[PDB]
Amino acid sequence: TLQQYRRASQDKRLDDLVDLLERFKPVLAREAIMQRLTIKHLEGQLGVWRYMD
Amino acid sequence: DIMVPSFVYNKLPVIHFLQEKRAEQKLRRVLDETYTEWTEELDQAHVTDAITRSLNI
Amino acid sequence: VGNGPTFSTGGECMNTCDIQNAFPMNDRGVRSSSPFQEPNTAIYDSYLAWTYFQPMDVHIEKLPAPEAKYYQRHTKKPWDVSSTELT
Amino acid sequence: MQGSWSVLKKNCSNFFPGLLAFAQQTQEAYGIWLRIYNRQQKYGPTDFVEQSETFSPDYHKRFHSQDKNMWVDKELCTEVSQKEVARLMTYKLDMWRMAHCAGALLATGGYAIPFGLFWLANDTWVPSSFNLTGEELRAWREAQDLYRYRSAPSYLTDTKWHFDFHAYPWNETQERAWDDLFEKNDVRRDPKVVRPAAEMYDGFIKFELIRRKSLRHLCRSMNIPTFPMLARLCNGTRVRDYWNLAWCEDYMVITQRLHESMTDEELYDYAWRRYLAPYDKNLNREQLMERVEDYFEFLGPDFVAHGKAPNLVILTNYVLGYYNDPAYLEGDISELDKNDYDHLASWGKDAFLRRLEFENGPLRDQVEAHTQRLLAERAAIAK
Amino acid sequence: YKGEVPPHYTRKSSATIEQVEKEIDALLGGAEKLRKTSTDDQPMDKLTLMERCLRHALWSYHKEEGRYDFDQIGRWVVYTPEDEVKLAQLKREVEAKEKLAALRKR
Ligand SMILES: CCCCCCCCCCCCCCCCCC(=O)OC[C@H](COP(=O)([O-])OCC(O)COP(=O)([O-])OC[C@@H](COC(=O)CCCCCCCCCCCCCCCCC)OC(=O)CCCCCCCCCCCCCCCCC)OC(=O)CCCCCCCCCCCCCCCCC
Ligand SMILES: CCCCCCCCCCCCCCCCCC(=O)OC[C@H](COP(=O)([O-])OCC(O)COP(=O)([O-])OC[C@@H](COC(=O)CCCCCCCCCCCCCCCCC)OC(=O)CCCCCCCCCCCCCCCCC)OC(=O)CCCCCCCCCCCCCCCCC
Ligand SMILES: CCCCCCCCCCCCCCCCCC(=O)OC[C@H](COP(=O)([O-])OCC(O)COP(=O)([O-])OC[C@@H](COC(=O)CCCCCCCCCCCCCCCCC)OC(=O)CCCCCCCCCCCCCCCCC)OC(=O)CCCCCCCCCCCCCCCCC
Ligand SMILES: CCCCCCCCCCCCCCCCCC(=O)OC[C@H](COP(=O)([O-])OCC(O)COP(=O)([O-])OC[C@@H](COC(=O)CCCCCCCCCCCCCCCCC)OC(=O)CCCCCCCCCCCCCCCCC)OC(=O)CCCCCCCCCCCCCCCCC
Ligand SMILES: CCCCCCCCCCCCCCCCCC(=O)OC[C@H](COP(=O)([O-])OCC(O)COP(=O)([O-])OC[C@@H](COC(=O)CCCCCCCCCCCCCCCCC)OC(=O)CCCCCCCCCCCCCCCCC)OC(=O)CCCCCCCCCCCCCCCCC
Ligand SMILES: CCCCCCCCCCCCO[C@@H]1O[C@H](CO)[C@@H](O[C@H]2O[C@H](CO)[C@@H](O)[C@H](O)[C@H]2O)[C@H](O)[C@H]1O
Repeated sequence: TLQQYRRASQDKRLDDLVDLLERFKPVLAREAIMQRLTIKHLEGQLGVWRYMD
Repeated sequence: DIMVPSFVYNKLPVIHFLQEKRAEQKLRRVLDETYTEWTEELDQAHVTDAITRSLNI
Repeated sequence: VGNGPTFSTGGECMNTCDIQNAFPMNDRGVRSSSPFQEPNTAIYDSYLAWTYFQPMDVHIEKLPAPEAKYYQRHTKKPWDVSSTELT
Repeated sequence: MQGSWSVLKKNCSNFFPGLLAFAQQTQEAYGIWLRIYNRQQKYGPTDFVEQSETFSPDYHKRFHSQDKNMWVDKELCTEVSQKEVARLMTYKLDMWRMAHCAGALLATGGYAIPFGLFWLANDTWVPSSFNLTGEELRAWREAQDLYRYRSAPSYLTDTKWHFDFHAYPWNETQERAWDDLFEKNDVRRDPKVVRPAAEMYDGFIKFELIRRKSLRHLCRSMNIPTFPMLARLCNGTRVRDYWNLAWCEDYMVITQRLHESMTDEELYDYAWRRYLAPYDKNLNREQLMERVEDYFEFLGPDFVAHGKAPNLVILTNYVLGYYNDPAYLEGDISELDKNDYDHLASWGKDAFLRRLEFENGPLRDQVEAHTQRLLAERAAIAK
Repeated sequence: YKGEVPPHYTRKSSATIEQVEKEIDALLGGAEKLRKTSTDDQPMDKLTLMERCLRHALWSYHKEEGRYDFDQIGRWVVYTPEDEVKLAQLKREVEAKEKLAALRKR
């Protein structure tokens, strides 16, 4: 009986968690990209065109 | 070839800084609006009391 | 280390410019010449002061490569020309 | 979209049938507009009918006022249906483009023929009637959407940059609304959060003060021909008329809940005429309904209560935000492992570069200490 | 007491709780080297914020479902004094029921 009552909400929470994970992944991708750009910048092999792209 | 490129180059840092701040703001909002919801469920003592009454005790 | 150039500065000192806040400050108190973080930024004093960043060999913890789905945006249009192609 | 020979053949083949269909649509739309204009003149407010003058406070230049020179006919459903209004809007667009082309023809005589060849080779400025099949119509809609993508970001950036450079929001809610208004279409914007931007910009710039360049960008984004642009009060009138018709239709639909009963293709067209749903996104009914409901929510209760829509500039920015796609990024991340200045390696470092590396390299602290100690010793010796 | 059973809601996507937890662990495992040490009063990092949000949601779902791990729930879901009080209330109840069932069986 309790499971039937707490059914819509648990599914909504799971979906929200999945959406949150999918939302956070791009942020980490951008962070990795910035790390690589910084690495190349410190080596003096980064062009502004690459940075803008 | 010369002017617009130079002014774009001058723009780049400020825009990068502002967009970084905006992203930080949005993640900050993500965590701010999260709260732990403690649910309340009917106490079983009342259930036991109703069971006793049904017995005619 | 190589002899390549870095992010252009225009001969400006970032510790006194009108957009100085956009340039990160390091431990020594010298604002970077670029939006990136620079540990060895310096200032040279000719008739006017100017900031300089010397490239060096430094190791940075590299986050693993993400999937193409989460950073590629296939919104290219026929009129679009990338900065590399333009260069 | 660029011109092509296939589109040229398509438009040449369907030229005369297209003209005939355009003439029939012209007759029908003239009837519809006659009904609407009679109703406006009879039941319209005194200011709207008399064309009250609203002048700018700086240069005293007249322009259409959203409150006074725009009127929502709440009782138009009795005389004119929603489908007739949509037909009139589509015909207005087609007639505008055809009128510009005809004006060019009359002005230049027979020298416009090669320019006509350039015109028929692209679907950007041809009427919808030139498409006699579904595939042709799809290509035409694709061309219109491409033009909208090309034009909208400039308008959005103009608005945002001018406001942010010359003004700032008053309160935090206005700040959030302003920041979220210009987000890319890949994220969903909450109309309730974004609405206060309308009042803020009313405090900054109303529709009556819209600049001519911003108007040109907007008309580009609305597939409205801009050459010859002329004074800003002509295309401004076109925009006012189009959005007045759109608001009348929106009130009709909201009151009668027609969109729920509206079919999929008609719903897609209704959203498209509001610049909410590109055809290249392949949206389903759920997404279209979500966008339409968001648009109605952005209009707000006051729209139904009194027929007063929010600031038209902010409304146009909001709706056109769906054509502001995320900036393209193509190429594997491995490309970031390359180097850009290998061609300089052969040059090496000169004396000044070697000095800079020595002074600002890993030995920088030692060099600084040695130099400062030497300078202090020399200064002490001098004294 | 509760009310009418809430209207059925279709999931927007199909995924198991175990799969979500595994995905979260994989996401947070690659940034362990980058992840940084901070005090309670210091400002937090992106990795720390993501970890806190994800773990909070995960353990809230587990608590509602009934997989009560009081240590993990305490660490990741308990941020406010009132919430801590409620956790203490829950901890006593579960132990009391377990003891009651055992002795009722004995
Ligand atoms: C190959 C062809 C070559 C063509 C050459 C001819 C020129 C070009 C032709 C046309 C080109 C196309 C584009 C034209 C501009 C479009 C402007 C526009 O968008 O208007 C929208 C606008 C529509 O908007 P709206 O909301 O309906 O109304 C406007 C609002 O009121 C707006 O509200 P507002 O708040 O802005 O209100 C202000 C508004 C109010 O005005 C209006 O908008 C109302 C309309 C204009 C009224 C103008 C008449 C005013 C009274 C004149 C009285 C003269 C008395 C003299 C008596 C003499 C007795 C001896 O503006 C004014 O106040 C301006 C007043 C005019 C001032 C003129 C000053 C001139 C100074 C001269 C200096 C010296 C010159 C040299 C020396 C000469 C002497 C020796 O259109 C109009 O209002 C009328 C447009 C008329 C267009 C021009 C028609 C051209 C006809 C040409 C015929 C001859 C051809 C010859 C060919 C020769 C062989 C090739
Ligand atoms: C042979 C001599 C030639 C002379 C040289 C000409 C040189 C070329 C210049 C351009 C000439 C016109 C070209 C044809 C345009 C098509 C007709 C038209 O007006 O379309 C409506 C449409 C109205 O636009 P709108 O923005 O919606 O109007 C706002 C009003 O509130 C709208 O009011 P509403 O909101 O109440 O709604 C009313 C609407 C409601 O109606 C509807 O909804 C039903 C549809 C009605 C319009 C249908 C138009 C169809 C257009 C396509 C036609 C087929 C083309 C086929 C091409 C292929 C052929 C093989 O009905 C209207 O559109 C009526 C507008 C007012 C009538 C305008 C016509 C006046 C001139 C004709 C009379 C001349 C009498 C001469 C007497 C001589 C005495 C000595 O016209 C336009 O799109 C404007 C023209 C765009 C190009 C402008 C180019 C610059 C013009 C500068 C002129 C300056 C003065 C002249 C000197 C120039 C020297 C440089
Ligand atoms: C049968 C048909 C049905 C009946 C007819 C119906 C009516 C038809 C007519 C109406 C049609 C209207 C719609 C037209 C749409 C298409 C327009 C267009 O052209 O689109 C661009 C069109 C391509 O369009 P698209 O690819 O579809 O892209 C469209 C996009 O949406 C891109 O769009 P977008 O918006 O980015 O592009 C716009 C772009 C449009 O512009 C362009 O795209 C430029 C086009 C030309 C580029 C040329 C590049 C190549 C140059 C080569 C140079 C020579 C090389 C060496 C040759 C050696 C030969 C031996 O910019 C503009 O709009 C600027 C407008 C400028 C207006 C100028 C006004 C001046 C007024 C003067 C001041 C007056 C003030 C008042 C004074 C008052 C005084 C009283 O361009 C071309 O196709 C280029 C053609 C190049 C031809 C070859 C080079 C020239 C050959 C000249 C031969 C001369 C022979 C005689 C010599 C005699 C010597 C003595
Ligand atoms: C590196 C070197 C390379 C080479 C460089 C070459 C050398 C260049 C040096 C100088 C360059 C700068 C010159 C600037 C001059 C001053 C301009 C100025 O003051 O403009 C004010 C102002 C600025 O224009 P706007 O309306 O604000 O916006 C302009 C934007 O570009 C609008 O842009 P939008 O994005 O807003 O709209 C885009 C789109 C929007 O789409 C639409 O609007 C739909 C399509 C519209 C179609 C056109 C409708 C026209 C309606 C009637 C217009 C009034 C007619 C008046 C009576 C006729 C007068 C002749 O519009 C278009 O795509 C327009 C297509 C036009 C294609 C033609 C462009 C010129 C190419 C060359 C062809 C002619 C060559 C002659 C010489 C050679 C002979 C052998 O101009 C006007 O008000 C326009 C009035 C137009 C009157 C008609 C033209 C008068 C000039 C004489 C024409 C002679 C024809 C000869 C025929 C052949 C005889 C053999
Ligand atoms: C290859 C080259 C070949 C040779 C080329 C030769 C070149 C000659 C050089 C000299 C030309 C000087 C004039 C340049 C005009 C362009 C200016 C411009 O675009 O400025 C941008 C300017 C900047 O705007 P914005 O900064 O974006 O915004 C500021 C405001 O917010 C804007 O807000 P707004 O739009 O509300 O406010 C403006 C509006 C506000 O007012 C209104 O809305 C009310 C409109 C009132 C109209 C009154 C008309 C009165 C006419 C009386 C006629 C009576 C009948 C007489 C009949 C018998 C005699 C013929 O007032 C006006 O702009 C209209 C003023 C009166 C227009 C008169 C007609 C044009 C005369 C052109 C010739 C001038 C003398 C040239 C010789 C001397 C040169 C030093 O925008 C405008 O002014 C927009 C309107 C532009 C309309 C004029 C152009 C129309 C197209 C001409 C068609 C004919 C083509 C002929 C080709 C010939 C080839 C050889
Ligand atoms: C070359 C020129 C080309 C012009 C092209 C455009 C032509 C447009 C023609 C429109 C004709 C409309 O017809 C006209 O409508 C108005 C408004 O309903 C009517 O107006 C009538 O009712 C209104 C409203 O109660 C009264 O204010 C008015 O006193 C009365 O006459 C006119 O009696 C009728 O003649």
